[PDB]
Amino acid sequence: CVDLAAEIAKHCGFKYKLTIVGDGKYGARDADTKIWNGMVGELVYGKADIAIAPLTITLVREEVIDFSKPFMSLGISIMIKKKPGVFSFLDPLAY
Amino acid sequence: IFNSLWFSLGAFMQQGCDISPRSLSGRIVGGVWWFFTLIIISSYTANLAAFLTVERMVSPIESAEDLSKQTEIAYGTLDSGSTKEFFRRSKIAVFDKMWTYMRSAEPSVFVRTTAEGVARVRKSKGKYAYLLESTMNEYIEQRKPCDTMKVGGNLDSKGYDIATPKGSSLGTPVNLAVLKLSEQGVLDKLKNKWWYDKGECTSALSLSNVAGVFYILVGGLGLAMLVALIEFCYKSRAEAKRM
Amino acid sequence: EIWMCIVFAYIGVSVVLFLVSRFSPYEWSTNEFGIFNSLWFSLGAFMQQGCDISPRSLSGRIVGGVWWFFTLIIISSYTANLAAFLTVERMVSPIESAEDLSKQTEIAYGTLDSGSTKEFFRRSKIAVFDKMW
Amino acid sequence: MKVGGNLDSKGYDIATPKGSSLGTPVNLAVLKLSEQGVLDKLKNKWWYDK
Amino acid sequence: GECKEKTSALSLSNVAGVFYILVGGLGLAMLVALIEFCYKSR
Amino acid sequence: TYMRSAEPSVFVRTTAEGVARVRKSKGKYAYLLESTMNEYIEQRKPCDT
Amino acid sequence: DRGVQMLLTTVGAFAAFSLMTIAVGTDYWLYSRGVCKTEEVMTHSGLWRTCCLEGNFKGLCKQIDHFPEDADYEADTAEYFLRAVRASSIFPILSVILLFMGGLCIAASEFYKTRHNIILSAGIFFVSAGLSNIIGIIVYISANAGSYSYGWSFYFGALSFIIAEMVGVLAVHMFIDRHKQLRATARA
Repeated sequence: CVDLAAEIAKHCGFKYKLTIVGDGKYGARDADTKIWNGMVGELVYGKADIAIAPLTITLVREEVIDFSKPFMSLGISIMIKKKPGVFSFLDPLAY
Repeated sequence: IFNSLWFSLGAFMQQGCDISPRSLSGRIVGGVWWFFTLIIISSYTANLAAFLTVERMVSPIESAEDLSKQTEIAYGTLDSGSTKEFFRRSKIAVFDKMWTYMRSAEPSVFVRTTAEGVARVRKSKGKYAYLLESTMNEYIEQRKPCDTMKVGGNLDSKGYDIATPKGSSLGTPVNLAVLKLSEQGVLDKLKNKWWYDKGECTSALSLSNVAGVFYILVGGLGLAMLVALIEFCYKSRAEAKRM
Repeated sequence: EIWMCIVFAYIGVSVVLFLVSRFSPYEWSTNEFGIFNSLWFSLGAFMQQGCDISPRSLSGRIVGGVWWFFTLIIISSYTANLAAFLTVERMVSPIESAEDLSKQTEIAYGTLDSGSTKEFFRRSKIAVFDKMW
Repeated sequence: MKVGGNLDSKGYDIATPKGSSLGTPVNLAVLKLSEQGVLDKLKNKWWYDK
Repeated sequence: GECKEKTSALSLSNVAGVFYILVGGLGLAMLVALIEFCYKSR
Repeated sequence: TYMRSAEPSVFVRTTAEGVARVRKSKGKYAYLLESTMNEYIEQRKPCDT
Repeated sequence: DRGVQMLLTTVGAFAAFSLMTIAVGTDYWLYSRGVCKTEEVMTHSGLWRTCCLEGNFKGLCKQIDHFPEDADYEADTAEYFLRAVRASSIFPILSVILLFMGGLCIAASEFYKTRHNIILSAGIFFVSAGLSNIIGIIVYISANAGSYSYGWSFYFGALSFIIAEMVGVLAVHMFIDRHKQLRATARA
């Protein structure tokens, strides 16, 4: 993101300051208090002016925070773990 | 006793013999040994053919549906996140049955954190499969010791975009810049650079399958040579002392 | 490699059998295992066709036994692998990725004469996407 | 047949006039079909099932 | 719901019958040879 | 997704012809029909279904 | 004749020894693509080290790490045994040793005409050298297995085995003739 942020900052010609969210959360809606925390809450409450991070474009975040066009497309994938013995010619019959 | 063992060995190896039994009992022994040899050799050939055919028929899992049908290799998602929620809401026949497996599965294939899930994949020796996003999947694929591999296509479609508070002056200029970078190739080039430039990573029978028979053959040749020289030395030293 | 090593093992076995059969001056020849006859014996043993002669000494018989075991294993393996090849049909595409397309040059490939695809590849820094441009 | 993978990433969307009010419900309704799987089902019925 | 082309090394139970036949043939050959020797001796 | 895109069309106007189509196709064609009335067919000559 | 046979035996022994020594020392055994000075580039590999070809790092040879302890895996003891045999290259080296011994004994055959048993030792050494070369080829191919091509250096070792085995037949044929000469002279 920092090199991506540099290009965005260079294109718009503005100085940028890099910081880290204190709680280290991408942000989610809370039913009990209806208070947003983490990445999502930083932009809403004015603690941040722009977010450049792997933030998934979802309905909940879109309807409050303006989302630019997706710069990177992804999806759910699958992860799996990717020499015969010297006397392997005796395998067909038992010892 | 020496010639009998030679005849039995030649009969088992289904090779020619200079001699054959002529008595009734000798021929009975020869006949039963021949039947035993025929059955055993045919059994060896048939079982080897079955082994090789079954190995050739093994198709590695590539996409979701072929993996979904089989149950030998376990799989599961994170204990939380949108990955689980996507499976519940999905009504695709490939995906509706996808949720149905870990719901009734012991032990729980859910993982508390991504790092532990990746770590348990390495020790699983291919027994377990992990389902995460595509972008970071290639990164762990490019991480050491390079034992995991992403296979197949993306199950669903998502995206990452720049987040801007509503009604901000940075809304449209960033969106134009995001499109500009993608169409300029800088964004694409930067994507390719970090994943790969910073990365840290048949049908015929091979000689390894039959190396043992070669080793045994050469060991037998060496043993026969050693026996020949030993007997020659013994015979020479026997006659020299006599003379 | 298996065929090459089969030829080499055949030559070595023939030479070793000829040596252990006729080197001893105290065996005179009682046996008919010259170099030519040893080559014939080994060739017949490999093809499971037999021969008019057979080693009569302990060393020659050991050589014959190990060669017979080798021949049995190798012929059975050949038959089994041919059966596996005929039972299962495997087809692999010659090209599996765009990078492989760049590596090869036999199969031609191109894009629209005027479109987004053609205009995308000019400004591509990717080493794979720059070499084949 | 399709071989290899997508070297580039692109998107396909509904065009609406700049500032048009109807555009916002259209994009939201586009999302609704995405989460419910109506969009990919329409993708299959016009690519796979037909 | 919570719910072949396999291969494995051939075990002795698969070929035990041929071994039984072989040992029976050896016993029969021994008996016939002993009978012939006894007949010739008498 | 099969009979909509298939040449020739596998639709049959009447049940009797569909069975006759199966009886001619030497087993390369199949028919879908009610179970109870289908069971009546397989007990009739020549018992080829 | 005897003289032409002896000349042919000496020439064949020298040729086999030279070919096997060149094959052991040269690096053109296998053509394969590998990482240089540990990018993917076509290289050629021998028994001790591989030099990159037509690459940015062309011309420099890097010693092959026969023990891949990056993942700290041991598996079975047979794999360790095979890896140790391949790394030491014990069998091609002992093949050149046996070829040299046979050649030196053939040369020393002229010094001692009466002692006939030494030419038998030369034949035995040539046969053993051929067998050891075969074992080394098998071990090398098995280790490589656990697109590629074989260079002329590898085929030099293959040709050395055939030449050495042909000489071993000729050397033993002499020992047969020598004893026939001794018995024929004693008979008359």
